[PDB]
Order: sequence, then C-alpha cells, then structure tokens
Amino acid sequence: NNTLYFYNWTEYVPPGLLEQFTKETGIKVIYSTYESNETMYAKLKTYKDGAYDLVVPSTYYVDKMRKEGMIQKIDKSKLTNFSNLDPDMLNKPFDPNNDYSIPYIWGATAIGVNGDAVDPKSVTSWADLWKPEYKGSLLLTDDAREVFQMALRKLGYSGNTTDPKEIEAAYNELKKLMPNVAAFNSDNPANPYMEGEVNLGMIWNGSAFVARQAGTPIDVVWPKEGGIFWMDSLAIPANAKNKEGALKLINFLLRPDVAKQVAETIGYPTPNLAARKLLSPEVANDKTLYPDAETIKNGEWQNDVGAASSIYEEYYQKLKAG
Amino acid sequence: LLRGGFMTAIYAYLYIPIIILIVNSFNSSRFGINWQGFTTKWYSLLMNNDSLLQAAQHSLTMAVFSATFATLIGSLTAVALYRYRFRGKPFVSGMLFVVMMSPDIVMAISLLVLFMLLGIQLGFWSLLFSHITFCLPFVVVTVYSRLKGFDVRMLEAAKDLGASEFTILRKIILPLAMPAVAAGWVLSFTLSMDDVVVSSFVTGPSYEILPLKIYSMVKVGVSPEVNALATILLVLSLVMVIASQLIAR
Amino acid sequence: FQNVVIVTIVGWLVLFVFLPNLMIIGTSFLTRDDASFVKMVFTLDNYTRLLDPLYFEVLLHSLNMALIATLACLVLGYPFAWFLAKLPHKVRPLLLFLLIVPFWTNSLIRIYGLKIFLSTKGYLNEFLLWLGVIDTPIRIMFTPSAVIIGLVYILLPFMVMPLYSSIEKLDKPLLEAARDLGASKLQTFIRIIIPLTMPGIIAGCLLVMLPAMGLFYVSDLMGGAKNLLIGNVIKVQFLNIRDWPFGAATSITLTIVMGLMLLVYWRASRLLN
Amino acid sequence: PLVQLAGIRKCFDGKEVIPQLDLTINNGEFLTLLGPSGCGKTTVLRLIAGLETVDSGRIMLDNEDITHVPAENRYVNTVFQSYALFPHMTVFENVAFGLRMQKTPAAEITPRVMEALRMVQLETFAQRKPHQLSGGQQQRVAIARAVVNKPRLLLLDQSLSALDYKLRKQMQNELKALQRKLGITFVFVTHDQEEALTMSDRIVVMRDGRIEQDGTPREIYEEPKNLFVAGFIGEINMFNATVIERLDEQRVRANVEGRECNIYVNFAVEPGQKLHVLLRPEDLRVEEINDDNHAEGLIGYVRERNYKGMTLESVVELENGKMVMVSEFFNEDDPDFDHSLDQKMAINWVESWEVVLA
Amino acid sequence: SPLVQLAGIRKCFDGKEVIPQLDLTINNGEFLTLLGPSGCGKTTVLRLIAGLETVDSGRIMLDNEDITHVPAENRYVNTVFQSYALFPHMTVFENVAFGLRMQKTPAAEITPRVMEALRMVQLETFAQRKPHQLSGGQQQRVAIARAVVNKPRLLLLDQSLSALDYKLRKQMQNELKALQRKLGITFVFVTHDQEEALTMSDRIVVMRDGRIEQDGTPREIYEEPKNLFVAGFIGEINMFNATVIERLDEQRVRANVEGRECNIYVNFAVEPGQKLHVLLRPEDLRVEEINDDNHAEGLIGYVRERNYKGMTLESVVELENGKMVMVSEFFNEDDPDFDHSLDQKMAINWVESWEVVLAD
Repeated sequence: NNTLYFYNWTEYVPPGLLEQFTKETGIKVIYSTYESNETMYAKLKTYKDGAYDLVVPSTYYVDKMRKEGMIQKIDKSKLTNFSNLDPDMLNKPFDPNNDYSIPYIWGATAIGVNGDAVDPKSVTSWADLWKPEYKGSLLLTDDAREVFQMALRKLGYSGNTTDPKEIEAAYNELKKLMPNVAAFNSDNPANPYMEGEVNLGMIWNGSAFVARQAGTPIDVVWPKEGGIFWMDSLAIPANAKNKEGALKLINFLLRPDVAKQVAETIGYPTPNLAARKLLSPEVANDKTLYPDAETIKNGEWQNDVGAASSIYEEYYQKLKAG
Repeated sequence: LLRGGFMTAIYAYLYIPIIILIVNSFNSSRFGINWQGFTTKWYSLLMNNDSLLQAAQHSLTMAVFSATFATLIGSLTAVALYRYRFRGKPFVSGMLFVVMMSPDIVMAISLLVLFMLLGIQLGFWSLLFSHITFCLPFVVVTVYSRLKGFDVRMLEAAKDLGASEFTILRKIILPLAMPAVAAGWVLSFTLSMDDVVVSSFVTGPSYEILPLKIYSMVKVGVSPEVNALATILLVLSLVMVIASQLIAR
Repeated sequence: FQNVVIVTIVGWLVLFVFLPNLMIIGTSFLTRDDASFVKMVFTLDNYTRLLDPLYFEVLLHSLNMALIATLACLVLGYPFAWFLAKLPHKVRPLLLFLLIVPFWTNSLIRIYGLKIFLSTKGYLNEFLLWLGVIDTPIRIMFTPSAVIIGLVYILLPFMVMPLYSSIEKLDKPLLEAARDLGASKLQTFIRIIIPLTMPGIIAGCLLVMLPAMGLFYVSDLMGGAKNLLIGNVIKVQFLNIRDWPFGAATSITLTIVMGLMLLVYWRASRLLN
Repeated sequence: PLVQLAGIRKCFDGKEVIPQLDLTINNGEFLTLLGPSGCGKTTVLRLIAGLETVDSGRIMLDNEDITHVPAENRYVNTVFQSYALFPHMTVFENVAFGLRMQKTPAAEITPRVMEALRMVQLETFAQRKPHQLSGGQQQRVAIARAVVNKPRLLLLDQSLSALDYKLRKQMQNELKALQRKLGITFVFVTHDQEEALTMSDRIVVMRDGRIEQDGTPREIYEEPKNLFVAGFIGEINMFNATVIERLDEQRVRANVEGRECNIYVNFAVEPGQKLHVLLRPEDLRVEEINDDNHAEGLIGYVRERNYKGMTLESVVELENGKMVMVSEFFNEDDPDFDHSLDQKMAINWVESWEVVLA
Repeated sequence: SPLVQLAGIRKCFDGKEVIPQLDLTINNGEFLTLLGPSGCGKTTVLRLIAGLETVDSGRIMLDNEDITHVPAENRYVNTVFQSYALFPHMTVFENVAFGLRMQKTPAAEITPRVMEALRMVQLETFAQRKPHQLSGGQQQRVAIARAVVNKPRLLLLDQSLSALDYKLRKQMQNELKALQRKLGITFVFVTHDQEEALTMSDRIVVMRDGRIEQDGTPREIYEEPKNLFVAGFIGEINMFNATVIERLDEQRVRANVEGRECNIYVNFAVEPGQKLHVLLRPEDLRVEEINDDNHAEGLIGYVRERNYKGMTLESVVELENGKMVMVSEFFNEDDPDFDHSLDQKMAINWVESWEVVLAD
C-alpha cells in the first residue's frame, strides 16, 4: 500500500495513464519532469539516498551511471512481460544482458519548417542554417549532444568522438551560428512554431506530430548530412524504498494495449514490437515517425563517449552566454 | 476626464491576463491561443489528478502553519516595542527595515548553505523556517503601526488602578490589536501561497508544493488544468478576506 | 515576558538573517570540490572570472533591464498615486483593495497568460488586425521589450503603496503657503513636493529594482537566449553545474547595490526630520 | 479705503457659512475679527488672501477688481497658525523664497533679507534649520517671511496662540510697534477677548457669518448693542426687570429681582414692559451686614471667593437663586480685606453705570 | 495632622540629579499646589508619591506606615493625567468600574457606586456612551470620576485643566473647589499658571531646580516675597536699584533710588553704602501726567504703550534712565474714562509703606 516517485521526461505520460494504474494495484504515484540529461544527473546526486524510485535515463548514460553507482540490478523474473519487446534493439554494448535498463521509447530529430512562411524545399541540409539570411530566428534544442552532433556532421566527422581536436573544431564553428539563435527550448519545441515566433529550426519528430494533429503544417525535412537518433530506457536508482513498486510499473508499460494508447496520442515511435502492429494507418505509416531502412542507416545514433563528457558540456555552457 | 482615463488604463493593464486565465479555463483548445467553444471537461479532469491535488494540499498546510506562527511571534514583538522604551530600539527598527529590504535570491542561497552545513535534510522543516523568516517583518510593521495610534499613558493608568501585568494584556492591549492581528495572518497566508524563489531552492522531492509543479506545466504549456486550479484558489482566497473581517470584530 | 521577547527576536535574526550572509561572503573565496561542495582553500580565482567579458556583459545587460523597469514604475505610479489622493474618502478603500486582489492568483500563471496576449498569432494581434491599424503583426517575444513588460506588470503595486503614504502624509498648509508667496504649479512641484516625498521614492526603488534582478521566470517564459537576468545565473550554478563558490560570488553584485541604495535612504531621511 | 467687500457669499458642502457681508477696510489700521469657534473668520481671511474663490460678490483693492485674480498675483501675504516653515531650508532661504519667485535681481536679495530679519531680531540665526529654533523664533521667521515682499495687507491667523503667558505679552507689544513702523493694515483673527481688546484699533464681532457690531474697543465694552456682544467679551450680569411707572425723562421706576428702585433708561417705555439690566462685575459695590438692619440693596449671600492677587472675586447668590459674581479692588483705605463663606451680604451699584435693553 | 511625609528623598535620572534633597509635609483636609517653571521636577515628585517611580534614598510615609516599597497597586493614592488616559473601547461605565473590578468588589455593590460617582460630576445620562462621542470637558470629567470612586486618601492631579478653553476652565476651577470641600480629602495640584495657583489653592510650594523656595498661604507669597525669583514669578514686579545714604529714624532710611532721594521703609539694620533692591507692583504706582513744567515731584518718564483691558489700563512708561516700568491703574474710582498719548510726559510716585526692600 506504499507509493512510488516517478521522475520522467516532459511529454511522455499523457493525462489519465497514471490514473489507470492506481485503480488496479492500490498504489499512488507522484510524477515530476526533466528537461535534459544534465538536469536529471544533478538532481540524483544532490538529494542522494532515496529521493526517487524510477528514473528514465538516456541509453548513453546507462553506462556512465553504472560506475558512479546510481543504478542497481533489475530482478528480471517478476518482469513477466519482457517478451513482447522488439529483439532487434535488445542487445547492444551499453547494457549487454539487460540487467540495468529496459527500452522505453526511441525517436529522431530533424529540421522542421513551416509551410505557410518558408518553402520546405529552400532548406535541405544542416549547413543552410549557417546562412547569414536567418539572423535572429532559429529554434534550437537544449541538449549538449544534439547541438554538437550537427557541426561534427557538417565539417565531416563521427558524432561519437572523443578527440579534443574535433570537439574544439566544433566549438569554433558552432559559435558562428549563435548570431541566428533566438530560443533554446527542450520542453515543447513545438510551441514557438504554434505561437508564431520561429519558422525554422531543430525539432523533435514526435512533437511535430502533435502540432499537425492541431492546426499547423510543420514538415520534418530530413537533412542530407544525416539525422540524429536516440533511445531512452527505464532504470531503478540504487537506494529506493518501493523496490517492488518500481518493477510493477515497468511491467505495466510493457503491455501492448497500454503502449499503444500512449503511442497514438504522443506520436513518438514505440520499440514495443507486439504493439508496433496494432496501430492506425496514420501513426504506424508516416515517413517521419517510422522511417524507411535507408534513412536510419544514413544518420548516426547517439552512443557513449566515456570520459570526454565534460568537454562537450563545458564548451556548451560557454556557448549559451553570448 | 483624462484623469479617469489614466486610472482606467492601469487597472485594465493589471486585469487583462486574469480574465484570460478565466476565459481559457472553459476553452476547449488544449493550447489557448484562440477560442474553440465551451466545455467543462478540464475541471473534471483536474478532480482526478493526484499529483496536483497533493501539491495544492501541501501548499495550503504550509501557508496555514507559517502564517500562524509568524503572526504570533511578530505580534508579541510589536507589543514589546510599543510597551517598552530602551536604548536599542532604533537599532532593532533598522534591523527590521534592512531585513524587509532584502533580495529573495540571496535569502534562498543563504538558507541553502546554512541547512547544508548543519546537516538537516531538505523538506518540510526547512520550508517552514524560511516562510516564517520572510513573513515576520510585515506582521511586525502592521501590528506596531496599529498600536502606535493610541496613548501609551493607558498602561500607567491601568497600573495605578490596581492591575497586574498580565491583566493588561487580556483586557486592554489585545482588544485594541485584534483588527491588525487578523490583517497580518491573511497577509502572511497570501505570501506563502505564491512564493516561488525560496521554495525552488529549499525544498526537496519529499514535500512538493504548487509553484514547482505549476512551473513544469507552464513551460510545457499543454495542460489547461492549471487555469482551472487558479480560479478555484481565487474564490477560496476571497472567502478568507471576508471571513476574517467578521471574526476580527 | 520582559526580556524573552527581545532575546528570541534577536536570536532569530542572528541565526537566520545576518550570520548566513557572512557565510555567503565567506564562501565567495573558497575552492570548488565535488564532495562537500567546498574545500577549505583560499583563492581569488572566482573574482577574476567575473571580469572576463564573457561573464561580464551578462551583468551589464541584466542591470539595464532592471533600471528601465524601475524608471517605468516611477513614471506611471507617481501620477496614479497623486490622483488617488484627490478622491472622496469613501471610495479610497475600494480602489486600493481592487489593486491588491491580483496577488491571490498565482503569479506564475499571470505571466503565462500575458505570453498568449502578446504573441504573433494570439489576441491583441488578431483583435488589432481586423480593426485596421496594422498591416503585419507585432512581434514582441524573445526581445528585451518583453522582459521589461513582465517586470513592470508584477512589481508595479510595490511602487504605488510606498508613494501613497508619503503623499497622503504631507501637510496641506505647506502647499498653500507656497501659493501665497508667488509659486506656480511647476515650482511648487520641483522645490517642495519632490524633496518632501523623496524618502518615499527611494523606498519604492528598493522594492522594485532588487527583486527585478531575481525574477528568473520572466526571462524563462519570455526572454529567450539573448535576454537573461542575474537570477538565472545563480540558479544554473547552484543546481545544474554545482559550482557553489562561483554562484555565491555572483550574488555579491546584488548586496553591493542594496548597500548603496540604503545609504541614500538614511541620508535623505535625516535631511527632512 | 484699501479693501472693499460687496455682497460676498460662499457655500461649503451645501451648508452656508457666509450669507452676506459688506465690510470696508481702511489704510493704516489694526483690525481684529473676534468670535466663537468656527464662525467663518477663516473663510473671509482666505478669500482676502486668495486661497478660495467666491460664489457671488466683488473684492476691490484700490478700486482694481481682484475677484478672479489668482492667489499668486495679489499683493496680500498670510501668516499661518502652524508656522508653515518648510523644514529643509535655512532661515535665509525661507525668507528669500518670495523674492526668488518674483524674479528679483540677485544683487539685492541679501540686503533685503537681512533687513527683514533685523526687523524681528533674528540677525544671527541666519543659517539654522527650522527645527533647532524654539517656538517664538519660528513665529518670528514666519512673520519675517510674510513682510519681506512689501505687501499691502498682512493677515494674521491665530498668530500667537501656542506660546506661554509671558511671551504673548511681549510679542503683542512687539507686533504693535512693528505695525506703526511699517505703515500697512494688519488683519487679525482671534478667539480671545483680552488680546482683542489690548492689541486693536477697531473690532468687528462676528457670529455665524454675520457682523454683529463694528467699532472701537471703548464702544463695544462700554456701550454694547445686544446680549451676545455684551457677554462675549467681559463677564456680564443680566437682571430681569419689569417697569411700573415713569419718573422723568432720565429716571424710570421698576422692579428688579424683587427690589423696586429707579433705573436710568433713555428710550420710550410703557407700563408692564419687560427690560434687561446689565452690569459689569467691577462696577458693583458690596457691603457686609452682621447687624439686624437689612436694607439698602438685595440680600444675596456668598458661595465662593478667589484671591486674584490684584483683586478679589466673589460669587454671590440672591434670594431667587441667581449668581452675580462681583469683583473688588485693593485701595489704600482697604488693604488685605477678605471674606468668609456664607456671609450675609448687601449688593448695590453705582448710579447710572448700567445699560438697559429692549 | 500628618498624612504624607517626604523625609530626605533623592532621585537621579540618566546620570543627572533632578531632586537634590527635599523635605516636605502634607496635611489632611487641605489643597496644596506645586508651582514652578517647566521641568523643575514637580512631575517627578508627583510620580514618586503615586508609585510609578521608585526612590534612591529616603522614606515616604502615609499614616505612620512606611510605603517606600509598596507598589502602585496597594497604596491608597489615585492620579489624574494630562491626556486623560482613557480606554477608547470601553464605555464610560466600564471606565469608572475598572478600579472596583480590580479590587474584587461584590457584584451587587458596583452599580450604585458607579452611578454616584457619575452623579457627583454630572454624567448621569452619558453612562452608556463610549468616548469619542464626548467633548473634551466630558473626558476630563470621566477621568476625575474614574479616579475618585475607589475612595483614595489623596487625589493627585497633573496640569489637569490646561487643554480646555477659557470660560470652561474658569467654571471647572470652582467645580473642583466644591468637590474638594464635599469629599474631605487632600488635593495636590501641579500647574504652570500663576492665576490658577492663586485662585484655588490653600497652600503653595514654589520649586526651582528641586529646591523648595517658599511655602505658605497665597497672600504670604504675593505680599511677602522672600527672594527675587518668587517676587518676579507670580505676578509682575518692578525691580529697582538703590544706594543707602544714612538712617532717619527707627523705621525709615534715606536712599538714592534711580537718581533722586526719597524716604523708604527698611525694617532690618542698615549700614551706608550697600546695595538695596526696591520691589513695587503695578498695583501700587500712582501716576500723574504733567503738561507744562508744573508739579514735577517724583521720577520723570515717557509713555510708550497703552493697553486697555476693560477694567484697568496698563501703560509701559520708560524713564530717562532708559528703564521700562509697568503701571496699572483702574477705572473703579470716580474717573469715568481717560487715555494717554504716545509721547506724554509723566510723573511716578508710590504709596507709603507698601514697598518691599531686599538686601543682597
């Protein structure tokens, strides 16, 4: 009859989903939100020893968060709904045997454009943003890796780089784009588009879905230099009290019906193979949510960097102050 | 007149965004830029929202506790200043003035370092102490300014007539001060409701309160349950102002 | 009792107000550490980083946006309090009370409401569109103008109340005496009314300019990337980067201004009494 | 004539305070307005000064109409009850305010201010703020501020009311000398009787916005015109009289308070008429009776005595039950004389020192 | 009969000595007045008797019982203040009954006593009306009634009737004398006014810087001054300087008073060449106006002011010396009306044996 603390991202859980859980197990659930990975990191180390029961890291911190000792074993016997998941994205180097995380939701990130103002054909690559004709109008996301795995793919490099000469090549070149940025949004990157202030910039593909299910033509033009891909996973912090409760919520989000009701409303691609079929012809078909096999292999996934994490971050926080 | 036009504008400037958060409460678009019909869905959706209801409950309990204790201590201090005259009185007046003229961000960071050095976990108690700390001066000023409009010779006259030091409090000083004691409790209740800077620093995950939960939703900007929760707290605030006047007299 | 009341009030202020400020000034000097947030080692490196043009132009822009909000409050609030003191005594408690009722609605939502009201596709652009005054919309978000409007909108009542007391507390005969001696309405204002009411003006700027550098949510909701206040810098340091000594060294630009503006209040109060 | 007033009216919140007034003020006189509290003296003073505007009438100053000239353009200056005295300026600048605001050339400000400060004996206190002076010095600074502009009429408004009982005696004479030395009219508003009698050259007594009597102090104190005036200044004794018959053209026969003797009356009467008898306490003689010979005056008694220093004041009670309050002097033939309580008495007056009214 | 006895009181405040050393006795049934300049310590004496301040050395006695350290709650002394010290929220009835309630009076005896106390002062009908609906005089009356109902042994008053106007003050002085005669208890009264000290007192104490200058009946203080301060404080006196030549007889002495020789009366022994002070009042000077070099006996002076007060006529005449002397002459004799000019030349004289000469 205890309760759990669920610390998650901005727009994953839709209103009503956690109300279902309570009337089924008697457990009450309190909910909070992130905006990025660095904010999640700092929160867990200040209020150490038992502040939360279920974090949602990105996969490229599941390796980092292991060695500091903030994740623990996941008992894999009571998680009796694991099978329905896609075996494709189920054994990757960061967590070999899946004793530390369970895939939750993946997604992409490409150029967004507004049809009523700018032609979706006048921009086709990351380099078109550096043009001096877009001074003071460009929305950019607020994640260190995303903002950096755009200049690296512009000059031509591997996004997963651990070399202090290419990272320092990014900063010097990414610091000429700042005269064009107007906002740094990572909570709902669709609002400046839907309010009428920005008309060109980075956008998450799932958020553009929600703005097309309302009134606005936001088109996700893929860039020729690639496309930024990522995935998120569920984890249990080391010192938690509702150890049983944390498992019983992951076992509820792996169900097919639960995972499709949320997947249709928010539009973020689901890694649940069982529910990947039971879907609408507008959600499970659109080229921007679920793409071909030619685009996923033309852009780079977000892998671990290791100990050059600080260099990416420390340069980022100086780029903002301009 | 154009003099009335000047006063009409300033009130309209301050009152336009309030009407918007009422009009958009019954709006049906989940975003709020235009008007798309009438609905009462949002209130019902609020009634089931567990997290936001718990947060509102914590806000109300903390406001009540902080306001009560601040009123008590500040009222006693104002009695102490009015009744007695010593050498350090101008110094204490200056201390209170400087405390009241103080930035809130500095207070937040200072209380953070203080609670970190001593070793008290962040949660209920820290928020209580911070709220009392920045609510005291207004209570003190209100009660003291109320009492300063009466003759002090009453107390000597009461002593000459054969009265103890405790009977003066029950029969003379307290009746003259109740109309300002109540105005301090309501003023302290108001601040502890909409305080954001201090709470964002000196509370933890355990005890969550409304400014922090509203902050996330306002940045995401998709849930008009927030607009509906605001209009309830305005009605509940206007009944205390009325109820206080009846009880105070 | 007699001395317990005085002891407790000075015990509370020493533990909760004055000693912690000395803790912050003390920690503006220590070295960083990843375990205890501090390490007992004395450096001036924290203060030298502030003079870097990178972290110094932010303070200057945060200070321009606080003055302009403060000058806006004086220009708009001084006429408003002057006209209100020239009304029948039976209507004043009605208009003063209708000026304080906004505070019972959460402040963080009123700004979010004002964000809609000024957007390109929101109200006041569609309304002002079909009444033939503009050809293209007005874009005032993510600009320095937006933050100033938000600052003035919240902090305006904190300027009217201090000015209201110092106008209502004037002696009427002083104003009549100048009229006899040959003073017009302009020389009466410059040479009598302003000096008599100066302690009320300085009091207002204390309650407006100092909070105007700590309200981080006007910049979060309306400023963007190029318009920041100092309060955002301390929040970022103390909670995300976790560099407490640099975050504390930033706060002292805010105690210096508090000291200087308080000095003018003590000196301008003595000139009158 | 300096100021003429013709048909002034003024209303305040719908209640009338000045029905009708026609009053002339001459050139070089010390005029005082005396009356009960709140009777419109202040309003008349403000109308002459210019701080209020009339509802009907006309105000003329050497035959130039000044009814609608603003207050800052008239040549009338005013002294206030609370010594306005701007707190943030020295005595010198307080005096020089009027000169500066009238575009006086800067060459002569210092001599004029110093002369005005000398008229009132404040030469040395020229650089001292108006909170480190005492009450009298503040009064003097206000008067000097009023006089430096060379006005044509000085309005004083309860000028010497907050001072003690010796400084007032000094400053009344000081003002009287200043007025002669300057040569311009002084209008004074007061509620005290002795000050009005001692400081003035002409008195106007006002009750509820109308003029009752207008004349020199001798006329008002010796020969009043009604019962309000005779009873506002000086203590007076009123005796009810009924006439019996006429004796001649100077004497009349009547009954007063039970005794029937002859009272001097100089207007036409018919038998049965009721008359009022007035006597000042000083003009009334008294003589103790211990023997059984009770005659020559009313009976009376004594209920109270008060040693005044200079004089002795008693309160007596006649057979009817009325108080008479006689006063007595100390002469060479009767030094130190005192009364007891409940001493049977005999009251009589001094043969034609009375006034009788209709 | 002894009621209050101050024997050797000493008091200091903020390191300054306010009462050097004071010995005083108060009788029973009388009316005593303490008079002096502002801040001469009358208020402190009144407070020490009342109980609101405590002494440093000496003892204060009340009916042969030491009360030097009995608080201001058990003494049988009550006080009337200057701002009337009224409780604004209670009714007049509660204001009066407060003192009774604090002494545990039986509930049945309260109302008749309160109504009697209101009646002695003429407030029968305003029993149920709160202050701020009463005039100033009525607040003063309620304060007195609140004081007296407890039946004290000594009713102290502190500049009670100063905030009022003229005629009402003149009425209430007689009212107070009547009340004191009725009740039969001692009244002590502190004032700055000379006329109110002479009018209603039965014994006057004059205090300057904590010392008792003189004590006695009003006629003793107006007619037999003991030093210059007492003579010049109450009423008006004319200070003259005189030098002695020789003696005439057992009761007269020659002198050079203001330049001429005139017989003066000095009782005590005198030796030539010493300085004397001759003190006369405007009461006693007789003046005659000399037109053309006739009857020039006496001092010679010129008139500078003339002040008509209705019953008398005061004039300041300045002597050839340059000395301003005050003259007061009355109309009550058979001189109906007269008036002086502004430069008229006058002669000054005075009646015999009415002078007062002081040595040193």
